[PDB]
Amino acid sequence: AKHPVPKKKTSKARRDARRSHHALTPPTLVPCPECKAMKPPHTVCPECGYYAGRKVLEV
Amino acid sequence: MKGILGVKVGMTRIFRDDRAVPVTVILAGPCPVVQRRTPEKDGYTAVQLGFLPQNPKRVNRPLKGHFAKAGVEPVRILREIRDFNPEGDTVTVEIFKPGERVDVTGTSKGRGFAGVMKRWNFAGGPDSHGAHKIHRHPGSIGNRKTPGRVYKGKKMAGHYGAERVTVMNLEVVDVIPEENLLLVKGAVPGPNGGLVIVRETKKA
Amino acid sequence: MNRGALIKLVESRYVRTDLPEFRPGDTVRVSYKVKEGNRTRIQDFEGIVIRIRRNGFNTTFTVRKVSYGVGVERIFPLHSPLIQKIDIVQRGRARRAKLYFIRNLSDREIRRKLRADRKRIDQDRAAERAA
Amino acid sequence: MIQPQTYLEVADNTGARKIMCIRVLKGSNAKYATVGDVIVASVKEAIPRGAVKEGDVVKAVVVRTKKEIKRPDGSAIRFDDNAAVIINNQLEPRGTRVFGPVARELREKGFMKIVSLAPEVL
Amino acid sequence: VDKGSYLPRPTPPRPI
Amino acid sequence: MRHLKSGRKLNRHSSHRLALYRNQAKSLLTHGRITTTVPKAKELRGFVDHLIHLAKRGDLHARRLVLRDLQDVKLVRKLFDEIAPRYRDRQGGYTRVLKLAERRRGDGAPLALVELVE
RNA sequence: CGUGAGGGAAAGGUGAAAAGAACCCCGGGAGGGGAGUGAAAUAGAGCCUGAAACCGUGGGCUUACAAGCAGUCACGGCCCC
RNA sequence: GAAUGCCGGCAUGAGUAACGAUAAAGAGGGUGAGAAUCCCUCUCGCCGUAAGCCCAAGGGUUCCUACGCAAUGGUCGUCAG
RNA sequence: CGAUGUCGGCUCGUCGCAUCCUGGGGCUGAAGAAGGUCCCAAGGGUUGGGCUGUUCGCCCAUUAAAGCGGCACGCGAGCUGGGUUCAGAACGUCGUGAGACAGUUCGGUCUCUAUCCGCCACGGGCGCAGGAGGCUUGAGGGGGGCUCUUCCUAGUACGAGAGGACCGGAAGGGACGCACCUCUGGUUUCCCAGCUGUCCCUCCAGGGGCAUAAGCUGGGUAGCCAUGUGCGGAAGGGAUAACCGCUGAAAGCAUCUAAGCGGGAAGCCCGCCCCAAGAUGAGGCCUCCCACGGCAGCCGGUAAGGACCCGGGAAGACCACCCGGUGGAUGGGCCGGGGGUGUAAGCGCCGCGAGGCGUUGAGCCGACCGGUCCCAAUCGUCCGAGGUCU
Ligand SMILES: [Mg+2]
Ligand SMILES: [Mg+2]
Ligand SMILES: [Mg+2]
Ligand SMILES: [Mg+2]
Ligand SMILES: [Mg+2]
Ligand SMILES: [Mg+2]
Ligand SMILES: [Mg+2]
Ligand SMILES: [Mg+2]
Ligand SMILES: [Mg+2]
Ligand SMILES: [Mg+2]
Ligand SMILES: [Mg+2]
Ligand SMILES: [Mg+2]
Ligand SMILES: [Mg+2]
Ligand SMILES: [Mg+2]
Ligand SMILES: [Mg+2]
Ligand SMILES: [Mg+2]
Ligand SMILES: [Mg+2]
Ligand SMILES: [Mg+2]
Ligand SMILES: [Mg+2]
Ligand SMILES: [Mg+2]
Ligand SMILES: [Mg+2]
Ligand SMILES: [Mg+2]
Ligand SMILES: [Mg+2]
Ligand SMILES: [Mg+2]
Ligand SMILES: [Mg+2]
Ligand SMILES: [Mg+2]
Ligand SMILES: [Mg+2]
Ligand SMILES: [Mg+2]
Ligand SMILES: [Mg+2]
Ligand SMILES: [Mg+2]
Ligand SMILES: [Mg+2]
Ligand SMILES: [Mg+2]
Ligand SMILES: [Mg+2]
Ligand SMILES: [Mg+2]
Ligand SMILES: [Mg+2]
Ligand SMILES: [Mg+2]
Ligand SMILES: [Mg+2]
Ligand SMILES: [Mg+2]
Ligand SMILES: [Mg+2]
Ligand SMILES: [Mg+2]
Ligand SMILES: [Mg+2]
Ligand SMILES: [Mg+2]
Ligand SMILES: [Mg+2]
Ligand SMILES: [Mg+2]
Ligand SMILES: [Mg+2]
Ligand SMILES: [Mg+2]
Ligand SMILES: [Mg+2]
Ligand SMILES: [Mg+2]
Ligand SMILES: [Mg+2]
Ligand SMILES: [Mg+2]
Ligand SMILES: [Mg+2]
Ligand SMILES: [Mg+2]
Ligand SMILES: [Mg+2]
Ligand SMILES: [Mg+2]
Ligand SMILES: [Mg+2]
Ligand SMILES: [Mg+2]
Ligand SMILES: [Mg+2]
Ligand SMILES: [Mg+2]
Ligand SMILES: [Mg+2]
Ligand SMILES: [Mg+2]
Ligand SMILES: [Mg+2]
Ligand SMILES: [Mg+2]
Ligand SMILES: [Mg+2]
Ligand SMILES: [Mg+2]
Ligand SMILES: [Mg+2]
Ligand SMILES: [Mg+2]
Ligand SMILES: [Mg+2]
Ligand SMILES: [Mg+2]
Ligand SMILES: [Mg+2]
Ligand SMILES: [Mg+2]
Ligand SMILES: [Mg+2]
Ligand SMILES: [Mg+2]
Ligand SMILES: [Mg+2]
Ligand SMILES: [Mg+2]
Ligand SMILES: [Mg+2]
Ligand SMILES: [Mg+2]
Ligand SMILES: [Mg+2]
Ligand SMILES: [Mg+2]
Ligand SMILES: [Mg+2]
Ligand SMILES: [Mg+2]
Ligand SMILES: [Mg+2]
Ligand SMILES: [Mg+2]
Ligand SMILES: [Mg+2]
Ligand SMILES: [Mg+2]
Ligand SMILES: [Mg+2]
Ligand SMILES: [Mg+2]
Ligand SMILES: [Mg+2]
Ligand SMILES: [Mg+2]
Ligand SMILES: [Mg+2]
Ligand SMILES: [Mg+2]
Ligand SMILES: [Mg+2]
Ligand SMILES: [Mg+2]
Ligand SMILES: [Mg+2]
Ligand SMILES: [Mg+2]
Ligand SMILES: [Mg+2]
Ligand SMILES: [Mg+2]
Ligand SMILES: [Mg+2]
Ligand SMILES: [Mg+2]
Ligand SMILES: [Mg+2]
Ligand SMILES: [Mg+2]
Ligand SMILES: [Mg+2]
Ligand SMILES: [Mg+2]
Ligand SMILES: [Mg+2]
Ligand SMILES: [Mg+2]
Ligand SMILES: [Mg+2]
Ligand SMILES: [Mg+2]
Ligand SMILES: [Mg+2]
Ligand SMILES: [Mg+2]
Ligand SMILES: [Mg+2]
Ligand SMILES: [Mg+2]
Ligand SMILES: [Mg+2]
Ligand SMILES: [Mg+2]
Ligand SMILES: [Mg+2]
Ligand SMILES: [Mg+2]
Ligand SMILES: [Mg+2]
Ligand SMILES: [Mg+2]
Ligand SMILES: [Mg+2]
Ligand SMILES: [Mg+2]
Ligand SMILES: [Mg+2]
Ligand SMILES: [Mg+2]
Ligand SMILES: [Mg+2]
Ligand SMILES: [Mg+2]
Ligand SMILES: [Mg+2]
Ligand SMILES: [Mg+2]
Ligand SMILES: [Mg+2]
Ligand SMILES: [Mg+2]
Ligand SMILES: [Mg+2]
Ligand SMILES: [Mg+2]
Ligand SMILES: [Mg+2]
Ligand SMILES: [Mg+2]
Ligand SMILES: [Mg+2]
Ligand SMILES: [Mg+2]
Ligand SMILES: [Mg+2]
Ligand SMILES: [Mg+2]
Ligand SMILES: [Mg+2]
Ligand SMILES: [Mg+2]
Ligand SMILES: [Mg+2]
Ligand SMILES: [Mg+2]
Ligand SMILES: [Mg+2]
Ligand SMILES: [Mg+2]
Ligand SMILES: [Mg+2]
Ligand SMILES: [Mg+2]
Ligand SMILES: [Mg+2]
Ligand SMILES: [Mg+2]
Ligand SMILES: [Mg+2]
Ligand SMILES: [Mg+2]
Ligand SMILES: [Mg+2]
Ligand SMILES: [Mg+2]
Ligand SMILES: [Mg+2]
Ligand SMILES: [Mg+2]
Ligand SMILES: [Mg+2]
Ligand SMILES: [Mg+2]
Ligand SMILES: [Mg+2]
Ligand SMILES: [Mg+2]
Ligand SMILES: [Mg+2]
Ligand SMILES: [Mg+2]
Ligand SMILES: [Mg+2]
Ligand SMILES: [Mg+2]
Ligand SMILES: [Mg+2]
Ligand SMILES: [Mg+2]
Ligand SMILES: [Mg+2]
Ligand SMILES: [Mg+2]
Ligand SMILES: [Mg+2]
Ligand SMILES: [Mg+2]
Ligand SMILES: [Mg+2]
Ligand SMILES: [Mg+2]
Ligand SMILES: [Mg+2]
Ligand SMILES: [Mg+2]
Ligand SMILES: [Mg+2]
Ligand SMILES: [Mg+2]
Ligand SMILES: [Mg+2]
Ligand SMILES: [Mg+2]
Ligand SMILES: [Mg+2]
Ligand SMILES: [Mg+2]
Ligand SMILES: [Mg+2]
Ligand SMILES: [Mg+2]
Ligand SMILES: [Mg+2]
Ligand SMILES: [Mg+2]
Ligand SMILES: [Mg+2]
Ligand SMILES: [Mg+2]
Ligand SMILES: [Mg+2]
Ligand SMILES: [Mg+2]
Ligand SMILES: [Mg+2]
Ligand SMILES: [Mg+2]
Ligand SMILES: [Mg+2]
Ligand SMILES: [Mg+2]
Ligand SMILES: [Mg+2]
Ligand SMILES: [Mg+2]
Ligand SMILES: [Mg+2]
Ligand SMILES: [Mg+2]
Ligand SMILES: [Mg+2]
Ligand SMILES: [Mg+2]
Ligand SMILES: [Mg+2]
Ligand SMILES: [Mg+2]
Ligand SMILES: [Mg+2]
Ligand SMILES: [Mg+2]
Ligand SMILES: [Mg+2]
Ligand SMILES: [Mg+2]
Ligand SMILES: [Mg+2]
Ligand SMILES: [Mg+2]
Ligand SMILES: [Mg+2]
Ligand SMILES: [Mg+2]
Ligand SMILES: [Mg+2]
Ligand SMILES: [Mg+2]
Ligand SMILES: [Mg+2]
Ligand SMILES: [Mg+2]
Ligand SMILES: [Mg+2]
Ligand SMILES: [Zn+2]
Repeated sequence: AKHPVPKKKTSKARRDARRSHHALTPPTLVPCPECKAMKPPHTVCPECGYYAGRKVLEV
Repeated sequence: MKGILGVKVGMTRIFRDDRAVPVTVILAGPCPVVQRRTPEKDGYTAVQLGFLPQNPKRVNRPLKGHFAKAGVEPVRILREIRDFNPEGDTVTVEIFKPGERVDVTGTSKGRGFAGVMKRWNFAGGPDSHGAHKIHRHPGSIGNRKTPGRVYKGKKMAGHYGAERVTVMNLEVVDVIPEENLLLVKGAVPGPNGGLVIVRETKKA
Repeated sequence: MNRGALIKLVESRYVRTDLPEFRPGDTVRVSYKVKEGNRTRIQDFEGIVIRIRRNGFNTTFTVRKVSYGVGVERIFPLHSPLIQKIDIVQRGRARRAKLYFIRNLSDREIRRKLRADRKRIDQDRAAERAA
Repeated sequence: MIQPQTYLEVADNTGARKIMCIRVLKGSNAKYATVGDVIVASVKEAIPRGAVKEGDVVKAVVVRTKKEIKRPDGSAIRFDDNAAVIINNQLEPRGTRVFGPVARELREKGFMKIVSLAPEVL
Repeated sequence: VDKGSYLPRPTPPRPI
Repeated sequence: MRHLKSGRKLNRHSSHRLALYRNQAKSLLTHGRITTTVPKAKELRGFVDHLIHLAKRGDLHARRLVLRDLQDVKLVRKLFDEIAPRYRDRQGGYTRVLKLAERRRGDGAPLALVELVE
């Protein structure tokens, strides 16, 4: 190879347009049906240890 | 210009006149016509065919209405055949007789991001004699200052497969109506289980 | 649907059950319908089966013999309509499914490696006691 | 699958023992010869005072090959060597005996004379 | 067609 | 392509992947419940189900097979006398994987518990 | 930094006075918010002034059929005085 | 306003290459505000004419213990030269 | 000259046409077959080897043919580095010498990271005046486009003879393309077996690690594959090139032309296959929702629907796409079949023993074809019309 290198400095406009895809999407959360605390769906509730209507885990 | 929808089930061979005949077996029937396209209404001629029955629990409301207007139980796939207007409300393998020649469309097996050697049968580089990290590489992609760019269409690495492919003029080896089976000689695009379309051939 | 069952279904018309069971290592004679001028005739091919690839209707087997100083191998479909009959001429005992190693063995060496499968021979005479 | 450089046994009594394929005579650019195909060859090894001698450029029809050949009836046949019979421009053997079996394919391709002279046809 | 070479064979860049 | 291939690779070569499952098996049969990464948990299910099922067969052959993976003569005994018997009438599914809510700090790895069933 | 001879930097400023922020609050801490000191605390010790490049939050106008040394002249739209 | 000027600051490339031998990990228990990374246990792997042990150079407190985690440690850190 | 890397090769093309072949044609000192010569034609094709660093060239064996040129003598941020421009060394030669050469000879550092344009692939956004789920038209693009042999016609026409057709019809190939995995043939990193050395469990028996990132060996399913299989080039219609005419003046004759009409190429347009409505000129058809509140505009709750999340997938780098989510066969397990391996351990018997024999096609057993709610896809959340004016 022969060491490619940027030809011009990237403008603030360009740099920031590259970042037009960089925003985080917030965590998807559903209420725990036992203790109403918000949590990820499909996880055992880390507030109360409940999942599928039963106690799975000491919390 | 008859046609039908089916699933590819797999290959074997049969023996016919002391000959091994490589075949692909397709489950084709039965295909309820669910809309006819006409010149007056639609501007051209064809038949929307349905195929494989669906769980009504999975059919949303705009879809149900479409089926209803045809008095047709819900179906998993809808596909048109062009310039085909069958007499019945239903198309089955019977529209084909052994000896006829057909074209089959399938979605080909998907190779993902493919190299130039797999995609375009490029030669690649040497494996010794000094080849430096270029064993499967494309070589040159152009000239110099003139024209100073790469042709549209230039064969390069990229996705390959999972595309519509039509193989043409296949012999119909058998049809087995009691099981909705079409036995076609040769190879048909796609995996076993994949959807295919079987049309009467445009070769002469 | 059941794709496998459907295939077996297509195949069921071509399946055969009149041929004898044999194993790699057995010596076997395949009477094979064969086309020439202007007739078809039966040619026998007799040798050790060195391989049996299974795939239901599609299983095939390979038979090896020395003919006029040269090694020959023939591959047959087990359900081929061109096989008139197969006669077991001898049972050999192999320890391996595939016997490609016999391609490099002398005639002496082979005979030592594939001794008579005394069990399956006796078993063969036990039947062949008819009513 | 015979190609230029492949050595073949010669299965006749022309005196040639071994030939090296230098061309497959099957159109402008065939890559491989099989049973019934004609090659042009160099004689690489021969016994003293035969019809043919080392250095001669001869023609030959391939009569058995180590790559199996497949048949329309679903079977295949495979020999232990690649062997050829030396011919003249009218596809007739230049020798008078042929040793070993040959492939039945030879017949359908009009090497009738070789097919008969052969002790076996498989 | 052989003609005069106009550059010496290049070496990789010395470190800057 | 990976078409219809079965089995995770878990970024280990052959002998490590194998040791990984065996060690996780020992851990699970020992404690009844462990925590790991989701993909590891998902592979464990089958590796262990087979040992539990072989233990249900009870015979000596079965013991000697299980012992290739588990090695611990006492452990296998527990597997044979305590664990297998609770599953006499259960047909497969002797393990369950439930996903944990919180990721691991140092690498954000998603976690899950795997446990022998009731 | 250099084996050595030898080379050889950067780095100043709270306030008149430490009155250098008791005590409470969040925090593991750092940091902050109150309270307090002071004429002044965006003089709070990373301290006078505190430019510019550079990074951000908020607002006005504008932009997804368009061809550009980025301005300039014209007109029209919107927003402000 | 330019001297591939000088000193300093801050950008761009970019959330990119990389995180330094492909000997390799897993789990339970403890501790702590915080743990893949610290302690303990069991399992697994690697070196073993060494990747173990003893001397001499050179190095100069790096040794042991307690209390710590801003920075140093290519991550983390409750650990540590 | 504050650098435009320089021969040849490889790779990858693309263009010109003064055409090498294939197609069409006129003249021929064209009987036929085969040539020659010119004209039209660039669609496709245009082989493998010995020598040499070679380009070129010669040569061998074939071929329808083995075209010539352009693209920075196309292509070194694509590779090579044999040639050539450094330093070593030697020969010839020149020079007293140091050294030298549009001579020879052997050797001799070729730089991981692509910003922008361009190119190949994939998304995200918005738009397409209501919002939605489907199915489509094809403007416009791209892909493909080669060719030989034999046989019949007929040993006919032609020819003293050798030789040997037009037109029309069959069959079989070469190379190339797309797809495929039934067969053939590969692989198959742990699916089975055998084997050695060593350490270990547990002494025997049986096993486990390590010997590679499989210790080695023999095999090997799905998958991915070519050496394997199917299929393609057309047909056909239309308009033309050269060229051949019909009718026909000017010019009482003649003339393919000045009016008019015909025939006529592998080429051109359509036809085939693929993409394609960002085709902002944003197409069409079927079906679904609805005229909700507070104030072509805003705020809020919904509708049809959608997304999120999850189980997955011959889909896949992420993304996307496709399927499924208990109204469930989506993956995992378990079961049955397939398939591989090739007769487990244990016990009994024979043998002093290594072993052998029986139980036994046993046991083990990835992915393939299926069954089965045993395990897990719990439970939910959030978006989303109210339709501008003539
Ligand atoms: Mg380079
Ligand atoms: Mg580069
Ligand atoms: Mg390099
Ligand atoms: Mg670089
Ligand atoms: Mg640059
Ligand atoms: Mg900037
Ligand atoms: Mg900005
Ligand atoms: Mg940018
Ligand atoms: Mg229309
Ligand atoms: Mg389809
Ligand atoms: Mg794929
Ligand atoms: Mg490649
Ligand atoms: Mg390809
Ligand atoms: Mg290829
Ligand atoms: Mg190559
Ligand atoms: Mg290669
Ligand atoms: Mg090479
Ligand atoms: Mg190199
Ligand atoms: Mg390499
Ligand atoms: Mg260049
Ligand atoms: Mg240009
Ligand atoms: Mg795709
Ligand atoms: Mg039939
Ligand atoms: Mg398939
Ligand atoms: Mg099947
Ligand atoms: Mg015979
Ligand atoms: Mg000689
Ligand atoms: Mg440099
Ligand atoms: Mg791979
Ligand atoms: Mg799967
Ligand atoms: Mg996988
Ligand atoms: Mg595995
Ligand atoms: Mg990794
Ligand atoms: Mg690892
Ligand atoms: Mg591996
Ligand atoms: Mg290991
Ligand atoms: Mg190993
Ligand atoms: Mg399983
Ligand atoms: Mg879960
Ligand atoms: Mg999560
Ligand atoms: Mg951490
Ligand atoms: Mg110095
Ligand atoms: Mg010093
Ligand atoms: Mg100095
Ligand atoms: Mg200074
Ligand atoms: Mg002061
Ligand atoms: Mg002071
Ligand atoms: Mg003052
Ligand atoms: Mg505190
Ligand atoms: Mg404080
Ligand atoms: Mg605060
Ligand atoms: Mg404070
Ligand atoms: Mg005050
Ligand atoms: Mg004042
Ligand atoms: Mg101020
Ligand atoms: Mg101040
Ligand atoms: Mg400051
Ligand atoms: Mg002051
Ligand atoms: Mg200040
Ligand atoms: Mg400041
Ligand atoms: Mg400022
Ligand atoms: Mg702003
Ligand atoms: Mg436009
Ligand atoms: Mg606009
Ligand atoms: Mg302007
Ligand atoms: Mg004006
Ligand atoms: Mg100036
Ligand atoms: Mg500069
Ligand atoms: Mg500079
Ligand atoms: Mg400067
Ligand atoms: Mg300056
Ligand atoms: Mg400077
Ligand atoms: Mg500077
Ligand atoms: Mg920066
Ligand atoms: Mg990134
Ligand atoms: Mg980059
Ligand atoms: Mg990258
Ligand atoms: Mg990079
Ligand atoms: Mg580094
Ligand atoms: Mg990286
Ligand atoms: Mg490291
Ligand atoms: Mg590392
Ligand atoms: Mg290595
Ligand atoms: Mg731990
Ligand atoms: Mg713990
Ligand atoms: Mg830690
Ligand atoms: Mg921590
Ligand atoms: Mg570590
Ligand atoms: Mg520790
Ligand atoms: Mg070692
Ligand atoms: Mg030792
Ligand atoms: Mg020191
Ligand atoms: Mg110190
Ligand atoms: Mg000490
Ligand atoms: Mg100390
Ligand atoms: Mg210490
Ligand atoms: Mg301490
Ligand atoms: Mg620290
Ligand atoms: Mg820290
Ligand atoms: Mg810290
Ligand atoms: Mg401190
Ligand atoms: Mg540090
Ligand atoms: Mg750190
Ligand atoms: Mg470091
Ligand atoms: Mg602490
Ligand atoms: Mg330390
Ligand atoms: Mg220059
Ligand atoms: Mg410059
Ligand atoms: Mg430069
Ligand atoms: Mg340049
Ligand atoms: Mg060219
Ligand atoms: Mg011309
Ligand atoms: Mg011609
Ligand atoms: Mg003529
Ligand atoms: Mg003549
Ligand atoms: Mg002519
Ligand atoms: Mg052309
Ligand atoms: Mg062209
Ligand atoms: Mg050309
Ligand atoms: Mg040679
Ligand atoms: Mg050469
Ligand atoms: Mg040459
Ligand atoms: Mg020359
Ligand atoms: Mg010719
Ligand atoms: Mg040549
Ligand atoms: Mg050049
Ligand atoms: Mg020139
Ligand atoms: Mg050129
Ligand atoms: Mg070049
Ligand atoms: Mg280079
Ligand atoms: Mg070059
Ligand atoms: Mg270049
Ligand atoms: Mg370059
Ligand atoms: Mg380049
Ligand atoms: Mg360049
Ligand atoms: Mg390259
Ligand atoms: Mg050189
Ligand atoms: Mg040389
Ligand atoms: Mg030379
Ligand atoms: Mg120099
Ligand atoms: Mg030199
Ligand atoms: Mg030199
Ligand atoms: Mg010399
Ligand atoms: Mg001299
Ligand atoms: Mg001289
Ligand atoms: Mg002199
Ligand atoms: Mg002299
Ligand atoms: Mg000079
Ligand atoms: Mg010399
Ligand atoms: Mg050397
Ligand atoms: Mg040299
Ligand atoms: Mg290199
Ligand atoms: Mg870029
Ligand atoms: Mg640019
Ligand atoms: Mg889009
Ligand atoms: Mg989108
Ligand atoms: Mg079009
Ligand atoms: Mg366009
Ligand atoms: Mg005739
Ligand atoms: Mg053909
Ligand atoms: Mg198969
Ligand atoms: Mg296969
Ligand atoms: Mg097969
Ligand atoms: Mg095979
Ligand atoms: Mg294993
Ligand atoms: Mg061992
Ligand atoms: Mg033992
Ligand atoms: Mg060990
Ligand atoms: Mg070791
Ligand atoms: Mg080795
Ligand atoms: Mg190792
Ligand atoms: Mg092993
Ligand atoms: Mg071995
Ligand atoms: Mg094999
Ligand atoms: Mg193997
Ligand atoms: Mg396989
Ligand atoms: Mg092939
Ligand atoms: Mg063909
Ligand atoms: Mg045409
Ligand atoms: Mg015409
Ligand atoms: Mg005339
Ligand atoms: Mg006339
Ligand atoms: Mg006149
Ligand atoms: Mg006219
Ligand atoms: Mg005309
Ligand atoms: Mg005419
Ligand atoms: Mg054609
Ligand atoms: Mg379409
Ligand atoms: Mg549209
Ligand atoms: Mg469309
Ligand atoms: Mg336009
Ligand atoms: Mg539309
Ligand atoms: Mg998903
Ligand atoms: Mg996925
Ligand atoms: Mg869904
Ligand atoms: Mg749900
Ligand atoms: Mg399932
Ligand atoms: Mg299942
Ligand atoms: Mg099974
Ligand atoms: Mg079975
Ligand atoms: Mg079996
Ligand atoms: Mg036995
Ligand atoms: Mg046994
Ligand atoms: Mg005894
Ligand atoms: Mg089974
Ligand atoms: Mg059920
Ligand atoms: Mg909920
Ligand atoms: Zn809860």
